[PDB]
Amino acid sequence: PSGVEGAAFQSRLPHDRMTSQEAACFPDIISGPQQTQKVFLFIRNRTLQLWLDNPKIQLTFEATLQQLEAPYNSDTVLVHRVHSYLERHGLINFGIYKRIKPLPTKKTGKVIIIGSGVSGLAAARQLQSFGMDVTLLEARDRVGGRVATFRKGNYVADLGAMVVTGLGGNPMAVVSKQVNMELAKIKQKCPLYEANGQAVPKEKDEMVEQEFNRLLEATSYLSHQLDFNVLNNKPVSLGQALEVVIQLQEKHVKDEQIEHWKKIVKTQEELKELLNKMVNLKEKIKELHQQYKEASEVKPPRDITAEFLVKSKHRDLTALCKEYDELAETQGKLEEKLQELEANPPSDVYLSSRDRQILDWHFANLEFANATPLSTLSLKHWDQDDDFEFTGSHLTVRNGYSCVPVALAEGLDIKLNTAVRQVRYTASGCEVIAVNTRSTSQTFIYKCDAVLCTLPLGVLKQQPPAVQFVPPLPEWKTSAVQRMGFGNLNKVVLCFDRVFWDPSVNLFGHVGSTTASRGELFLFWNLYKAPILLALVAGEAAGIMENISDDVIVGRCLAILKGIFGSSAVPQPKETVVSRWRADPWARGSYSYVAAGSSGNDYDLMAQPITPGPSIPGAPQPIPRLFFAGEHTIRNYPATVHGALLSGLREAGRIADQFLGAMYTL
Amino acid sequence: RKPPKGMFLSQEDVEAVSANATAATTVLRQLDMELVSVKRQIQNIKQTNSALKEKLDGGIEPYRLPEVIQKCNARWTTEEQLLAVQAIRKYGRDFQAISDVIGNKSVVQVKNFFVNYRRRFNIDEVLQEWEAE
Repeated sequence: PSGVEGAAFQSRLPHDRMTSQEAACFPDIISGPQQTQKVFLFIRNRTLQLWLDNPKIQLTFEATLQQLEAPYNSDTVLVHRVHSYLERHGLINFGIYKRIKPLPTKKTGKVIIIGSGVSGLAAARQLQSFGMDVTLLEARDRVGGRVATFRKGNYVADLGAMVVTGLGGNPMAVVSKQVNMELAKIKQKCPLYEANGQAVPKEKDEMVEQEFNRLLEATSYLSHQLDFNVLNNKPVSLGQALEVVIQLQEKHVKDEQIEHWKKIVKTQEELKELLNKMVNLKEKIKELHQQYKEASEVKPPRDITAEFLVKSKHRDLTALCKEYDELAETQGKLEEKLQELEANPPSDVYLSSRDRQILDWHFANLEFANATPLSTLSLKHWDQDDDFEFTGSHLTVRNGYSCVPVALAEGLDIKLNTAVRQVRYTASGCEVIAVNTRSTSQTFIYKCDAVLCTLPLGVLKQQPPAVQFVPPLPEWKTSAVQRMGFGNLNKVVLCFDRVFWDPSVNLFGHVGSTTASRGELFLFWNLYKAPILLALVAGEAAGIMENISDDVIVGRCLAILKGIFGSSAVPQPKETVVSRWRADPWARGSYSYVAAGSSGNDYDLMAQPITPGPSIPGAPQPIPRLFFAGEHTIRNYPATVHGALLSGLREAGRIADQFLGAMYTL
Repeated sequence: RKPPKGMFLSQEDVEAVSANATAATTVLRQLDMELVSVKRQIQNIKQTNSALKEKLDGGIEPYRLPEVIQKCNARWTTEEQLLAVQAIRKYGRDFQAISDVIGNKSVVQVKNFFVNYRRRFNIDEVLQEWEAE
């Protein structure tokens, strides 16, 4: 898409229709005549484009109105309303821009932001953008949270997010123009190598892949067309429904085999009945000959009864010879069917042990993308976010994805090594109590108008709580926390002196031996300038490999690599790091997933702020004071960086609306 | 509306595999045993039919009689008439047989005979006598 309409698409907005968000702030226009909607839509799409074309410099209201043309630049409050809306919900002047009007000298309102991962950073920078006072409390000694980048000497590798899932309406597109991210396209070629150490042949590769994708659509069919969604009072999961699909294909194969052979028998038995009728005929013909032979032996001249006997027996014997000839005719057609039926047997198996093992790798890849065992994914909803996929290639961040958090963090008040421990929210404000991670005796207290929590969903899930809410979070929020899924996947970075793989293939697989172990080091990545392989650990393997020393883990890597490339081309790696994300106390997992029994609506619950009760009883309803952002709060883009950042923009919009007023809603 | 092609997912079938924990493993053994049972039945008929097939070794070449090529005639030797009556006694109204017995008579001449010679040979009585069999 291109033009003004392309800016709308690149901002995840329908170019020709008004969103629910805009109906909220412009209920005059969306309820008014169709012509005014078109002006408003043009101003929104125009303004967006101006920001999108050059996101290194703030888009001021004057700049905007100056470059609009009549009839559109005629109404200046419509333009001022649109531009202020966009600035507020972070559709423009978000990220790392140069500001024309430098910052308001004195601020209004104090916000404490728990966590300096990308959602945190992105709100903080927007709230300060809006004239608020922001401090971020971070438990780690670094920013970025789950965007972690290992750096040693000359090696750079991400242990956290490392892929930009396409620039097609991705807000990271804007960020990458603002900060020097060196983005490199990822080539989809992925050759699979079995446990022996040698390539799966191309026919096998296509056969399983197609069966896999067909298997997925079958689960979808079972979901939406057969309402197979609850089994024995428990929600069905993706894994359950893949079993039931595979079982019903194995049952079909037996059913078809059984019907094939039941035609052989029903024909072997027409033949059986036919031969019986012919063995009897030959015996009847044997006797008839002898009778005719004896009648012929009486020499002439005979009386006419004795001539009739020779004539009659001869006729009767020709008749029985017609019959037996008609029957070894029929014996030939049914002998042919038996040969033909026998040569066309149906498929012997549904999948062989070799076929199923490759299938298991395609499942590991699905457990990777969702960081969880397929037995935990909701069958109905696990793919509810797929409608909002970005367009274009996937990319790596060749110089380390941490460059982006670090870039966002400049000019911001960040307390590192500060572990929040208690969040106290009252009708009149909030105090967060944190300790110093190094010596936990030292205790700090932070007073503020509002708390913005970006605590990872895994952290929010701990029992007993790592962070105490005073007063306790309501059941509707704590039940969404239990219902959601927070999964796990880990990486092994291998740092070599020598490029010994295919420099032109970015990723390649290893096929596991068991179902049980389908995720142990099942995928490898060549993304980086320097000689660096990156090995994935997915599925049930993930949570078990964190109990195993780095050497045992690096060992098993070298094993797999030696087999796929020869036992003397694989040297000793110079540097090795093994992530343990479920062990990390500030993560407790890698990212969230739609658990069986959850829906995408739980993600909406996570984003719903918390309003304290009144201090004085019978006092008026207070303001919301506790606000939530982070990857597990944005329904249409969970488990991603871009989703985190969007959630940070979203709360910073809605906090500023609450504490500074929305002058654009009149 | 319909599954991917080749996948076989009927309501009926799905239910019957989810009924209990191993209701899936049960159903898929009641078919392996149903398949071995049919395969052993196929061997049994193959052996039986291999035995009936050796009893017919050589076919009926030894019992075959050569073709009687004889030009059909119109007149009725008394010998031909006597053969006729006696075939009627054996064959009722099967004119093809009677024509085969007499040998040089067309199937119509045979039926024609039934009328001209009928009163003189008591054919009713002959056919009537042949009915009691």
